[PDB]
Amino acid sequence: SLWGDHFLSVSLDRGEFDELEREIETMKPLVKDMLMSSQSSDKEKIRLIHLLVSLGSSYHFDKEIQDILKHSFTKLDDIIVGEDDLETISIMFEVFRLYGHKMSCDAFDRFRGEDGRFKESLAKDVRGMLQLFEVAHLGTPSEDIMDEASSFAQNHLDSWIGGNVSGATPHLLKHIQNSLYIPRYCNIEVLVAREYISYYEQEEGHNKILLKFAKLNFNFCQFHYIQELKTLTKWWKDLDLASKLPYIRDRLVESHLGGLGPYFEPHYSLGRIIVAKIIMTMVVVDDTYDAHATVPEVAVLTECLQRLNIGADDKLPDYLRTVLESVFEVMGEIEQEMRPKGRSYGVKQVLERFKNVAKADKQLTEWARTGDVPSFDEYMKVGLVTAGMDGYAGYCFIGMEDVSEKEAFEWLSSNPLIIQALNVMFRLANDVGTYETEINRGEVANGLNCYMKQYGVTKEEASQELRKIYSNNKKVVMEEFMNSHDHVPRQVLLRCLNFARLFDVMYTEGDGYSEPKGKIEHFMTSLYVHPIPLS
Ligand SMILES: CC(C)=CCC/C(C)=C\CC/C(C)=C/CSP(=O)(O)OP(=O)(O)O
Ligand SMILES: [Mg+2]
Ligand SMILES: [Mg+2]
Repeated sequence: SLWGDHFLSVSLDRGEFDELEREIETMKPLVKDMLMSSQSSDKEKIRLIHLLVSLGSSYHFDKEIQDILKHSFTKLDDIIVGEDDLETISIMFEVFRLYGHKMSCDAFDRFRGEDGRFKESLAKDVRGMLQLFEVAHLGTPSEDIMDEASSFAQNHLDSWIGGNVSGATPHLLKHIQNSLYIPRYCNIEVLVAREYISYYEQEEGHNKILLKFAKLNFNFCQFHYIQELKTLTKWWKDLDLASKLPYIRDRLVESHLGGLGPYFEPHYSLGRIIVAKIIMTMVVVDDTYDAHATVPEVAVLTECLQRLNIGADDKLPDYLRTVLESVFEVMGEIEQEMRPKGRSYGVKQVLERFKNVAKADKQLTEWARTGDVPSFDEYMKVGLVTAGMDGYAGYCFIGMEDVSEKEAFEWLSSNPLIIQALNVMFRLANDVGTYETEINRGEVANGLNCYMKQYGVTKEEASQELRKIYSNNKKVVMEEFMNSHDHVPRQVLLRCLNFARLFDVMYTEGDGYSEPKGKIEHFMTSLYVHPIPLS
Protein backbone atom coordinates (compact mmCIF):
# COMPACT_ATOMS: atom_id res chain seq x y z
CA SER A 1 0.00 0.00 0.00
CA LEU A 2 2.30 2.73 1.37
CA TRP A 3 5.61 1.35 0.00
CA GLY A 4 4.16 -1.09 -2.52
CA ASP A 5 4.12 1.44 -5.24
CA HIS A 6 7.62 2.50 -4.45
CA PHE A 7 9.27 -0.88 -4.75
CA LEU A 8 7.41 -1.76 -7.88
CA SER A 9 8.86 1.21 -9.65
CA VAL A 10 12.38 1.39 -8.20
CA SER A 11 14.94 0.59 -10.89
CA LEU A 12 17.60 -2.03 -10.21
CA ASP A 13 20.46 -1.96 -12.71
CA ARG A 14 21.54 -5.56 -13.19
CA GLY A 15 24.92 -4.12 -14.20
CA GLU A 16 25.35 -2.54 -10.75
CA PHE A 17 24.48 -5.93 -9.24
CA ASP A 18 27.05 -7.81 -11.31
CA GLU A 19 29.75 -5.28 -10.40
CA LEU A 20 29.10 -5.49 -6.65
CA GLU A 21 29.20 -9.27 -6.92
CA ARG A 22 32.54 -9.05 -8.72
CA GLU A 23 34.20 -6.53 -6.41
CA ILE A 24 33.14 -8.67 -3.43
CA GLU A 25 34.60 -11.81 -5.03
CA THR A 26 37.77 -9.88 -5.89
CA MET A 27 38.38 -8.72 -2.29
CA LYS A 28 37.34 -11.96 -0.53
CA PRO A 29 40.82 -13.58 -0.98
CA LEU A 30 42.54 -10.60 0.69
CA VAL A 31 40.20 -10.75 3.72
CA LYS A 32 40.62 -14.52 3.88
CA ASP A 33 44.41 -14.07 4.00
CA MET A 34 43.84 -12.02 7.19
CA LEU A 35 42.05 -14.93 8.94
CA MET A 36 44.53 -17.62 7.89
CA SER A 37 47.65 -15.53 8.55
CA SER A 38 50.26 -17.67 10.26
CA GLN A 39 51.66 -14.47 11.87
CA SER A 40 48.67 -13.37 13.98
CA SER A 41 47.84 -14.89 17.36
CA ASP A 42 44.60 -16.55 18.40
CA LYS A 43 43.61 -13.35 20.24
CA GLU A 44 44.25 -11.31 17.10
CA LYS A 45 42.15 -13.70 15.01
CA ILE A 46 39.23 -13.54 17.49
CA ARG A 47 39.42 -9.73 17.28
CA LEU A 48 39.18 -9.92 13.47
CA ILE A 49 36.33 -12.46 13.54
CA HIS A 50 34.35 -10.15 15.82
CA LEU A 51 35.06 -7.28 13.44
CA LEU A 52 33.74 -9.37 10.51
CA VAL A 53 30.67 -10.16 12.64
CA SER A 54 30.21 -6.49 13.55
CA LEU A 55 30.42 -5.63 9.81
CA GLY A 56 27.95 -8.27 8.61
CA SER A 57 30.69 -10.03 6.67
CA SER A 58 31.56 -13.19 8.64
CA TYR A 59 29.52 -15.57 6.44
CA HIS A 60 31.92 -15.28 3.48
CA PHE A 61 34.33 -17.28 5.68
CA ASP A 62 32.05 -19.34 7.90
CA LYS A 63 33.98 -22.59 7.36
CA GLU A 64 37.28 -20.97 8.29
CA ILE A 65 35.80 -19.01 11.20
CA GLN A 66 34.07 -22.01 12.72
CA ASP A 67 37.27 -24.06 12.42
CA ILE A 68 39.47 -21.33 13.93
CA LEU A 69 37.13 -21.13 16.90
CA LYS A 70 36.59 -24.86 17.43
CA HIS A 71 40.36 -25.12 17.86
CA SER A 72 41.13 -22.03 19.89
CA PHE A 73 38.20 -22.71 22.22
CA THR A 74 40.05 -25.85 23.31
CA LYS A 75 42.95 -23.53 24.23
CA LEU A 76 40.79 -20.87 25.88
CA ASP A 77 41.88 -21.38 29.49
CA ASP A 78 45.47 -20.76 28.35
CA ILE A 79 44.65 -17.88 25.96
CA ILE A 80 43.12 -15.83 28.81
CA VAL A 81 45.65 -16.47 31.61
CA GLY A 82 46.68 -12.98 32.64
CA GLU A 83 44.48 -11.42 29.96
CA ASP A 84 43.21 -8.44 31.93
CA ASP A 85 41.84 -6.24 29.14
CA LEU A 86 38.10 -5.79 29.70
CA GLU A 87 37.22 -5.38 26.04
CA THR A 88 39.34 -8.35 24.99
CA ILE A 89 37.66 -10.78 27.42
CA SER A 90 34.30 -9.35 26.42
CA ILE A 91 35.06 -9.72 22.71
CA MET A 92 36.11 -13.34 23.16
CA PHE A 93 32.91 -13.86 25.19
CA GLU A 94 30.80 -12.55 22.28
CA VAL A 95 32.58 -14.45 19.53
CA PHE A 96 32.76 -17.83 21.25
CA ARG A 97 29.13 -17.91 22.40
CA LEU A 98 27.78 -16.55 19.12
CA TYR A 99 29.54 -19.56 17.57
CA GLY A 100 28.06 -22.04 20.06
CA HIS A 101 30.96 -22.32 22.54
CA LYS A 102 29.79 -21.57 26.08
CA MET A 103 32.63 -19.42 27.41
CA SER A 104 32.32 -19.28 31.19
CA CYS A 105 31.28 -16.10 33.00
CA ASP A 106 34.13 -16.82 35.44
CA ALA A 107 36.10 -14.82 32.86
CA PHE A 108 34.79 -11.62 34.45
CA ASP A 109 35.82 -12.46 38.00
CA ARG A 110 39.16 -10.81 37.20
CA PHE A 111 37.17 -7.56 36.80
CA ARG A 112 35.33 -8.08 40.02
CA GLY A 113 36.09 -6.81 43.50
CA GLU A 114 36.05 -8.32 46.80
CA ASP A 115 32.60 -6.85 47.50
CA GLY A 116 31.39 -8.78 44.72
CA ARG A 117 30.76 -6.11 42.15
CA PHE A 118 32.62 -4.98 39.12
CA LYS A 119 35.54 -2.73 39.96
CA GLU A 120 34.94 1.00 39.83
CA SER A 121 38.35 1.22 38.10
CA LEU A 122 36.70 -0.14 34.93
CA ALA A 123 35.06 3.26 34.33
CA LYS A 124 38.15 4.48 32.45
CA ASP A 125 37.66 1.71 29.90
CA VAL A 126 34.73 3.19 28.01
CA ARG A 127 35.17 0.65 25.21
CA GLY A 128 35.49 -2.25 27.62
CA MET A 129 32.31 -1.22 29.39
CA LEU A 130 30.47 -0.97 26.07
CA GLN A 131 31.50 -4.51 25.08
CA LEU A 132 30.72 -5.74 28.59
CA PHE A 133 27.28 -4.12 28.27
CA GLU A 134 26.72 -5.86 24.93
CA VAL A 135 27.72 -9.33 26.09
CA ALA A 136 25.52 -8.99 29.18
CA HIS A 137 22.71 -9.82 26.73
CA LEU A 138 24.22 -13.27 26.10
CA GLY A 139 23.46 -14.81 29.51
CA THR A 140 22.01 -18.21 30.28
CA PRO A 141 19.17 -18.59 32.82
CA SER A 142 21.52 -19.19 35.75
CA GLU A 143 24.05 -16.41 35.05
CA ASP A 144 22.70 -13.57 37.15
CA ILE A 145 26.17 -11.99 36.96
CA MET A 146 25.23 -10.79 33.46
CA ASP A 147 22.23 -8.77 34.67
CA GLU A 148 24.64 -7.15 37.14
CA ALA A 149 27.13 -6.54 34.34
CA SER A 150 24.40 -4.88 32.24
CA SER A 151 23.34 -2.58 35.08
CA PHE A 152 26.97 -1.74 35.88
CA ALA A 153 28.13 -0.80 32.39
CA GLN A 154 24.88 1.00 31.53
CA ASN A 155 25.00 3.25 34.58
CA HIS A 156 28.74 3.81 34.19
CA LEU A 157 28.34 4.47 30.47
CA ASP A 158 25.36 6.74 31.09
CA SER A 159 27.55 8.77 33.45
CA TRP A 160 30.28 9.10 30.81
CA ILE A 161 27.69 10.35 28.30
CA GLY A 162 26.28 13.00 30.63
CA GLY A 163 29.68 14.27 31.60
CA ASN A 164 32.59 16.23 30.46
CA VAL A 165 34.81 14.29 28.18
CA SER A 166 32.32 12.32 26.16
CA GLY A 167 31.97 15.32 23.92
CA ALA A 168 35.57 15.04 22.71
CA THR A 169 35.09 11.83 20.81
CA PRO A 170 31.75 12.21 19.10
CA HIS A 171 31.71 9.18 16.84
CA LEU A 172 32.40 6.98 19.81
CA LEU A 173 29.77 8.79 21.89
CA LYS A 174 27.11 8.27 19.20
CA HIS A 175 27.98 4.58 18.83
CA ILE A 176 27.57 4.10 22.59
CA GLN A 177 24.25 5.99 22.59
CA ASN A 178 23.06 3.74 19.75
CA SER A 179 24.21 0.61 21.56
CA LEU A 180 22.57 1.53 24.86
CA TYR A 181 19.29 2.23 23.04
CA ILE A 182 19.41 -0.88 20.84
CA PRO A 183 21.79 -3.57 22.15
CA ARG A 184 23.47 -5.57 19.42
CA TYR A 185 21.80 -8.80 20.44
CA CYS A 186 18.48 -6.97 20.73
CA ASN A 187 18.91 -6.01 17.06
CA ILE A 188 19.11 -7.94 13.79
CA GLU A 189 22.38 -8.72 12.06
CA VAL A 190 22.13 -6.47 9.01
CA LEU A 191 21.08 -3.37 10.97
CA VAL A 192 23.94 -4.00 13.40
CA ALA A 193 26.22 -4.13 10.36
CA ARG A 194 24.74 -0.95 8.85
CA GLU A 195 25.46 1.04 12.01
CA TYR A 196 28.86 -0.50 12.75
CA ILE A 197 29.99 0.53 9.24
CA SER A 198 29.30 4.19 10.06
CA TYR A 199 31.09 3.80 13.40
CA TYR A 200 34.06 1.87 12.03
CA GLU A 201 34.57 4.44 9.27
CA GLN A 202 35.34 7.05 11.95
CA GLU A 203 37.84 4.93 13.92
CA GLU A 204 41.39 6.13 13.34
CA GLY A 205 43.31 3.09 12.15
CA HIS A 206 40.31 1.27 10.69
CA ASN A 207 41.32 -1.25 8.05
CA LYS A 208 40.35 0.16 4.67
CA ILE A 209 39.96 -3.24 2.99
CA LEU A 210 37.48 -4.43 5.62
CA LEU A 211 35.54 -1.16 5.62
CA LYS A 212 35.20 -1.14 1.83
CA PHE A 213 34.39 -4.85 1.82
CA ALA A 214 31.61 -4.31 4.39
CA LYS A 215 30.14 -1.44 2.36
CA LEU A 216 30.14 -3.53 -0.82
CA ASN A 217 28.64 -6.42 1.11
CA PHE A 218 25.88 -4.22 2.53
CA ASN A 219 24.99 -2.64 -0.81
CA PHE A 220 24.89 -6.11 -2.36
CA CYS A 221 22.59 -7.40 0.41
CA GLN A 222 20.34 -4.35 0.04
CA PHE A 223 20.13 -4.85 -3.72
CA HIS A 224 18.61 -8.29 -3.03
CA TYR A 225 16.05 -6.99 -0.51
CA ILE A 226 14.77 -4.31 -2.91
CA GLN A 227 14.50 -6.92 -5.68
CA GLU A 228 12.72 -9.17 -3.16
CA LEU A 229 10.27 -6.45 -2.11
CA LYS A 230 9.61 -5.66 -5.80
CA THR A 231 8.97 -9.36 -6.46
CA LEU A 232 6.65 -9.70 -3.45
CA THR A 233 4.70 -6.56 -4.33
CA LYS A 234 4.05 -7.84 -7.86
CA TRP A 235 3.04 -11.23 -6.44
CA TRP A 236 0.71 -9.69 -3.85
CA LYS A 237 -0.93 -7.40 -6.41
CA ASP A 238 -1.51 -10.20 -8.97
CA LEU A 239 -3.17 -12.21 -6.21
CA ASP A 240 -5.28 -9.07 -5.66
CA LEU A 241 -7.01 -9.98 -2.39
CA ALA A 242 -7.59 -6.25 -1.99
CA SER A 243 -10.26 -6.38 -4.71
CA LYS A 244 -12.06 -9.38 -3.20
CA LEU A 245 -11.67 -8.55 0.50
CA PRO A 246 -12.36 -5.47 2.66
CA TYR A 247 -10.14 -5.94 5.72
CA ILE A 248 -6.71 -6.47 4.08
CA ARG A 249 -3.87 -4.64 5.79
CA ASP A 250 -0.49 -3.64 4.32
CA ARG A 251 1.98 -6.18 5.72
CA LEU A 252 4.49 -6.15 2.87
CA VAL A 253 7.64 -4.83 4.52
CA GLU A 254 6.75 -6.40 7.89
CA SER A 255 6.53 -9.71 6.05
CA HIS A 256 9.86 -9.23 4.33
CA LEU A 257 11.42 -8.42 7.72
CA GLY A 258 9.86 -11.72 8.75
CA GLY A 259 12.39 -13.38 6.46
CA LEU A 260 15.15 -10.78 6.83
CA GLY A 261 15.40 -11.22 10.61
CA PRO A 262 15.98 -14.98 10.28
CA TYR A 263 18.57 -14.61 7.52
CA PHE A 264 20.05 -11.53 5.87
CA GLU A 265 22.67 -13.07 3.53
CA PRO A 266 22.27 -13.07 -0.29
CA HIS A 267 22.14 -16.85 -0.71
CA TYR A 268 19.03 -16.90 1.49
CA SER A 269 17.23 -14.58 -0.97
CA LEU A 270 14.78 -17.25 -2.18
CA GLY A 271 14.17 -18.36 1.41
CA ARG A 272 13.27 -14.78 2.35
CA ILE A 273 10.74 -14.57 -0.49
CA ILE A 274 9.11 -17.90 0.46
CA VAL A 275 8.84 -16.79 4.10
CA ALA A 276 7.39 -13.40 3.15
CA LYS A 277 4.77 -14.99 0.88
CA ILE A 278 3.72 -17.44 3.57
CA ILE A 279 3.52 -14.74 6.22
CA MET A 280 1.44 -12.32 4.13
CA THR A 281 -0.89 -15.24 3.37
CA MET A 282 -1.25 -16.77 6.84
CA VAL A 283 -1.66 -13.29 8.23
CA VAL A 284 -4.83 -12.90 6.13
CA VAL A 285 -6.08 -16.17 7.65
CA ASP A 286 -5.33 -14.90 11.16
CA ASP A 287 -7.21 -11.66 10.47
CA THR A 288 -10.13 -13.84 9.46
CA TYR A 289 -10.25 -15.36 12.93
CA ASP A 290 -12.20 -12.39 14.19
CA ALA A 291 -14.77 -11.94 16.96
CA HIS A 292 -17.16 -10.55 14.31
CA ALA A 293 -17.24 -13.88 12.50
CA THR A 294 -20.15 -15.91 13.87
CA VAL A 295 -20.04 -19.35 15.50
CA PRO A 296 -21.08 -21.22 12.30
CA GLU A 297 -18.60 -19.32 10.12
CA VAL A 298 -15.62 -19.86 12.43
CA ALA A 299 -16.66 -23.47 12.96
CA VAL A 300 -16.65 -24.12 9.21
CA LEU A 301 -13.48 -22.14 8.59
CA THR A 302 -11.68 -24.09 11.27
CA GLU A 303 -12.91 -27.34 9.83
CA CYS A 304 -11.76 -26.53 6.35
CA LEU A 305 -8.33 -25.84 7.80
CA GLN A 306 -8.35 -29.34 9.31
CA ARG A 307 -9.30 -30.99 6.06
CA LEU A 308 -7.38 -28.62 3.87
CA ASN A 309 -10.22 -28.36 1.39
CA ILE A 310 -12.71 -26.45 -0.13
CA GLY A 311 -15.76 -27.01 1.72
CA ALA A 312 -17.95 -29.06 -0.01
CA ASP A 313 -20.16 -26.70 -1.48
CA ASP A 314 -21.83 -27.56 1.76
CA LYS A 315 -20.64 -24.38 3.29
CA LEU A 316 -20.58 -20.59 3.94
CA PRO A 317 -19.96 -16.90 3.02
CA ASP A 318 -18.10 -15.31 0.22
CA TYR A 319 -15.16 -13.40 1.63
CA LEU A 320 -14.44 -16.46 3.77
CA ARG A 321 -14.52 -18.81 0.78
CA THR A 322 -12.21 -16.38 -1.04
CA VAL A 323 -9.69 -16.57 1.81
CA LEU A 324 -9.62 -20.37 2.04
CA GLU A 325 -9.32 -20.68 -1.77
CA SER A 326 -6.38 -18.22 -1.86
CA VAL A 327 -4.48 -19.96 0.95
CA PHE A 328 -4.83 -23.35 -0.74
CA GLU A 329 -3.84 -21.83 -4.09
CA VAL A 330 -0.84 -19.89 -2.74
CA MET A 331 0.47 -22.95 -0.85
CA GLY A 332 -0.13 -25.23 -3.83
CA GLU A 333 1.81 -22.91 -6.13
CA ILE A 334 4.69 -22.53 -3.62
CA GLU A 335 4.83 -26.30 -3.29
CA GLN A 336 4.97 -26.64 -7.07
CA GLU A 337 7.84 -24.14 -7.30
CA MET A 338 9.81 -25.97 -4.62
CA ARG A 339 9.17 -29.41 -6.12
CA PRO A 340 12.06 -29.25 -8.66
CA LYS A 341 14.33 -28.23 -5.76
CA GLY A 342 13.09 -31.27 -3.83
CA ARG A 343 11.56 -29.13 -1.05
CA SER A 344 7.82 -29.65 -1.57
CA TYR A 345 7.49 -31.70 1.65
CA GLY A 346 8.35 -28.61 3.66
CA VAL A 347 5.78 -26.45 1.92
CA LYS A 348 3.19 -29.13 2.73
CA GLN A 349 4.07 -28.86 6.45
CA VAL A 350 2.89 -25.23 6.54
CA LEU A 351 -0.81 -26.03 6.55
CA GLU A 352 -0.32 -29.31 8.42
CA ARG A 353 1.28 -27.47 11.36
CA PHE A 354 -1.34 -24.74 11.06
CA LYS A 355 -4.27 -27.11 11.81
CA ASN A 356 -3.68 -26.71 15.56
CA VAL A 357 -3.16 -22.97 15.20
CA ALA A 358 -6.62 -22.84 13.63
CA LYS A 359 -8.30 -24.75 16.47
CA ALA A 360 -6.51 -22.45 18.91
CA ASP A 361 -7.63 -19.37 16.93
CA LYS A 362 -11.21 -20.67 17.11
CA GLN A 363 -11.09 -20.70 20.92
CA LEU A 364 -9.57 -17.19 20.98
CA THR A 365 -12.51 -16.03 18.89
CA GLU A 366 -15.12 -17.45 21.28
CA TRP A 367 -13.49 -15.55 24.15
CA ALA A 368 -13.50 -12.30 22.17
CA ARG A 369 -17.01 -12.82 20.79
CA THR A 370 -18.57 -13.44 24.18
CA GLY A 371 -16.25 -10.90 25.80
CA ASP A 372 -14.85 -13.44 28.29
CA VAL A 373 -11.43 -12.50 29.61
CA PRO A 374 -9.77 -15.75 30.72
CA SER A 375 -7.19 -16.15 33.40
CA PHE A 376 -3.71 -15.26 32.18
CA ASP A 377 -2.52 -18.80 32.90
CA GLU A 378 -5.36 -20.32 30.85
CA TYR A 379 -4.96 -17.74 28.08
CA MET A 380 -1.36 -18.78 27.50
CA LYS A 381 -2.19 -22.45 26.98
CA VAL A 382 -4.02 -21.29 23.85
CA GLY A 383 -1.68 -18.41 23.09
CA LEU A 384 1.46 -20.52 22.82
CA VAL A 385 -0.30 -22.68 20.25
CA THR A 386 -1.35 -19.63 18.22
CA ALA A 387 2.22 -18.32 18.44
CA GLY A 388 3.23 -21.02 15.94
CA MET A 389 7.00 -20.71 16.32
CA ASP A 390 7.33 -24.28 15.05
CA GLY A 391 5.46 -23.16 11.93
CA TYR A 392 7.59 -20.05 11.59
CA ALA A 393 10.79 -22.11 11.71
CA GLY A 394 9.46 -24.47 9.05
CA TYR A 395 8.81 -21.52 6.71
CA CYS A 396 12.48 -20.51 6.91
CA PHE A 397 13.71 -24.11 6.49
CA ILE A 398 11.99 -24.36 3.09
CA GLY A 399 14.45 -22.16 1.21
CA MET A 400 17.55 -23.50 2.97
CA GLU A 401 19.00 -26.15 0.68
CA ASP A 402 21.55 -27.40 3.27
CA VAL A 403 19.00 -28.31 5.95
CA SER A 404 17.86 -31.85 5.25
CA GLU A 405 14.10 -31.84 5.12
CA LYS A 406 13.35 -34.66 7.45
CA GLU A 407 16.22 -33.74 9.71
CA ALA A 408 14.63 -30.35 10.38
CA PHE A 409 11.06 -31.58 10.75
CA GLU A 410 12.19 -34.40 13.05
CA TRP A 411 13.46 -31.76 15.30
CA LEU A 412 10.47 -29.46 15.19
CA SER A 413 7.92 -32.11 16.02
CA SER A 414 10.18 -33.29 18.86
CA ASN A 415 9.05 -29.90 20.36
CA PRO A 416 12.49 -28.52 21.26
CA LEU A 417 12.59 -26.32 24.31
CA ILE A 418 14.09 -23.53 22.19
CA ILE A 419 10.90 -23.41 20.11
CA GLN A 420 8.88 -23.43 23.34
CA ALA A 421 10.79 -20.39 24.65
CA LEU A 422 10.42 -18.54 21.33
CA ASN A 423 6.66 -19.13 21.54
CA VAL A 424 6.50 -17.40 24.95
CA MET A 425 8.57 -14.48 23.66
CA PHE A 426 6.52 -13.87 20.51
CA ARG A 427 3.16 -14.34 22.23
CA LEU A 428 4.03 -11.92 25.06
CA ALA A 429 5.86 -9.39 22.88
CA ASN A 430 3.12 -9.37 20.27
CA ASP A 431 0.19 -9.02 22.65
CA VAL A 432 1.73 -6.29 24.76
CA GLY A 433 3.15 -4.43 21.77
CA THR A 434 -0.14 -4.41 19.86
CA TYR A 435 -2.39 -3.82 22.89
CA GLU A 436 -4.03 -0.59 21.67
CA THR A 437 -4.92 -2.21 18.36
CA GLU A 438 -6.35 -5.28 20.13
CA ILE A 439 -8.65 -3.35 22.50
CA ASN A 440 -9.87 -1.33 19.51
CA ARG A 441 -10.87 -4.50 17.61
CA GLY A 442 -12.47 -6.22 20.64
CA GLU A 443 -9.72 -8.86 21.17
CA VAL A 444 -9.88 -8.58 24.93
CA ALA A 445 -8.44 -12.09 25.44
CA ASN A 446 -4.71 -11.30 25.22
CA GLY A 447 -1.59 -11.74 27.33
CA LEU A 448 -1.55 -8.25 28.82
CA ASN A 449 -5.31 -7.90 29.44
CA CYS A 450 -5.52 -11.34 31.09
CA TYR A 451 -2.63 -10.58 33.45
CA MET A 452 -4.22 -7.33 34.66
CA LYS A 453 -7.51 -9.22 35.01
CA GLN A 454 -5.89 -11.94 37.13
CA TYR A 455 -3.71 -9.80 39.41
CA GLY A 456 -5.56 -6.48 39.63
CA VAL A 457 -2.36 -4.77 38.40
CA THR A 458 -2.51 -1.92 35.97
CA LYS A 459 -1.39 -2.11 32.35
CA GLU A 460 2.07 -0.76 33.23
CA GLU A 461 2.58 -3.22 36.08
CA ALA A 462 1.47 -6.13 33.89
CA SER A 463 3.77 -4.80 31.15
CA GLN A 464 6.75 -4.97 33.50
CA GLU A 465 5.73 -8.44 34.70
CA LEU A 466 5.51 -10.12 31.28
CA ARG A 467 8.74 -8.31 30.34
CA LYS A 468 10.60 -10.45 32.89
CA ILE A 469 8.92 -13.62 31.64
CA TYR A 470 10.14 -12.52 28.22
CA SER A 471 13.74 -11.87 29.35
CA ASN A 472 13.82 -15.28 31.01
CA ASN A 473 12.77 -17.12 27.87
CA LYS A 474 15.33 -15.14 25.88
CA LYS A 475 18.06 -16.48 28.18
CA VAL A 476 16.51 -19.91 27.60
CA VAL A 477 16.90 -19.38 23.84
CA MET A 478 20.55 -18.44 24.30
CA GLU A 479 21.40 -21.43 26.46
CA GLU A 480 19.48 -23.78 24.15
CA PHE A 481 21.22 -22.18 21.16
CA MET A 482 24.62 -23.09 22.64
CA ASN A 483 23.78 -26.47 24.21
CA SER A 484 22.31 -27.80 20.97
CA HIS A 485 25.45 -27.19 18.90
CA ASP A 486 26.93 -30.41 17.49
CA HIS A 487 23.45 -31.96 17.90
CA VAL A 488 21.40 -29.52 15.83
CA PRO A 489 22.75 -27.90 12.61
CA ARG A 490 24.08 -24.43 13.38
CA GLN A 491 22.21 -23.10 10.37
CA VAL A 492 18.99 -24.19 12.06
CA LEU A 493 20.00 -22.80 15.45
CA LEU A 494 20.87 -19.36 14.03
CA ARG A 495 17.32 -18.87 12.74
CA CYS A 496 16.08 -19.60 16.24
CA LEU A 497 18.34 -16.97 17.80
CA ASN A 498 17.49 -14.49 15.04
CA PHE A 499 13.79 -14.99 15.82
CA ALA A 500 14.53 -13.75 19.35
CA ARG A 501 16.55 -10.82 18.04
CA LEU A 502 13.93 -9.96 15.43
CA PHE A 503 11.26 -9.86 18.16
CA ASP A 504 13.26 -7.26 20.09
CA VAL A 505 13.49 -4.88 17.13
CA MET A 506 9.83 -5.29 16.16
CA TYR A 507 8.30 -5.09 19.60
CA THR A 508 10.50 -3.78 22.35
CA GLU A 509 10.61 -0.10 23.12
CA GLY A 510 12.84 0.90 26.00
CA ASP A 511 11.32 -0.98 28.91
CA GLY A 512 7.97 -2.02 27.63
CA TYR A 513 6.74 -2.84 24.20
CA SER A 514 5.47 -1.18 21.10
CA GLU A 515 4.04 -1.57 17.62
CA PRO A 516 6.42 -2.65 14.89
CA LYS A 517 5.26 -0.06 12.33
CA GLY A 518 6.80 2.71 14.42
CA LYS A 519 10.01 0.71 14.83
CA ILE A 520 10.26 -0.08 11.11
CA GLU A 521 10.14 3.61 10.12
CA HIS A 522 13.36 4.24 12.07
CA PHE A 523 15.44 2.00 9.76
CA MET A 524 13.25 1.74 6.63
CA THR A 525 15.25 3.96 4.26
CA SER A 526 18.74 2.99 5.41
CA LEU A 527 17.82 -0.68 4.95
CA TYR A 528 15.65 -0.56 1.83
CA VAL A 529 16.34 2.67 -0.07
CA HIS A 530 19.78 4.32 0.23
CA PRO A 531 23.05 2.52 -0.54
CA ILE A 532 26.23 3.35 1.32
CA PRO A 533 28.25 5.87 -0.75
CA LEU A 534 31.52 4.19 -1.68
CA SER A 535 34.83 5.97 -0.86
C1 LIG B 1 7.48 -10.67 13.66
C2 LIG B 1 6.43 -10.69 12.62
C3 LIG B 1 5.81 -9.42 12.16
C4 LIG B 1 6.00 -11.80 12.03
C5 LIG B 1 6.48 -13.15 12.41
C6 LIG B 1 5.27 -13.68 13.17
C7 LIG B 1 4.51 -14.71 12.40
C8 LIG B 1 5.17 -16.01 12.17
C9 LIG B 1 3.28 -14.48 11.91
C10 LIG B 1 2.49 -13.20 12.06
C11 LIG B 1 1.50 -13.34 13.21
C12 LIG B 1 0.47 -12.23 13.22
C13 LIG B 1 -0.97 -12.58 13.07
C14 LIG B 1 0.77 -10.94 13.37
C15 LIG B 1 -0.42 -10.01 13.31
S1 LIG B 1 -0.46 -8.89 14.61
P1 LIG B 1 -1.48 -10.08 15.87
O1 LIG B 1 -1.71 -9.53 17.38
O2 LIG B 1 -2.84 -10.21 15.34
O3 LIG B 1 -0.78 -11.52 15.80
P2 LIG B 1 -1.48 -12.77 16.54
O4 LIG B 1 -2.79 -12.71 15.87
O5 LIG B 1 -1.47 -12.27 17.93
O6 LIG B 1 -0.70 -14.01 16.28
MG1 LIG C 1 -7.64 -12.55 14.78
MG1 LIG D 1 -2.22 -10.73 19.73
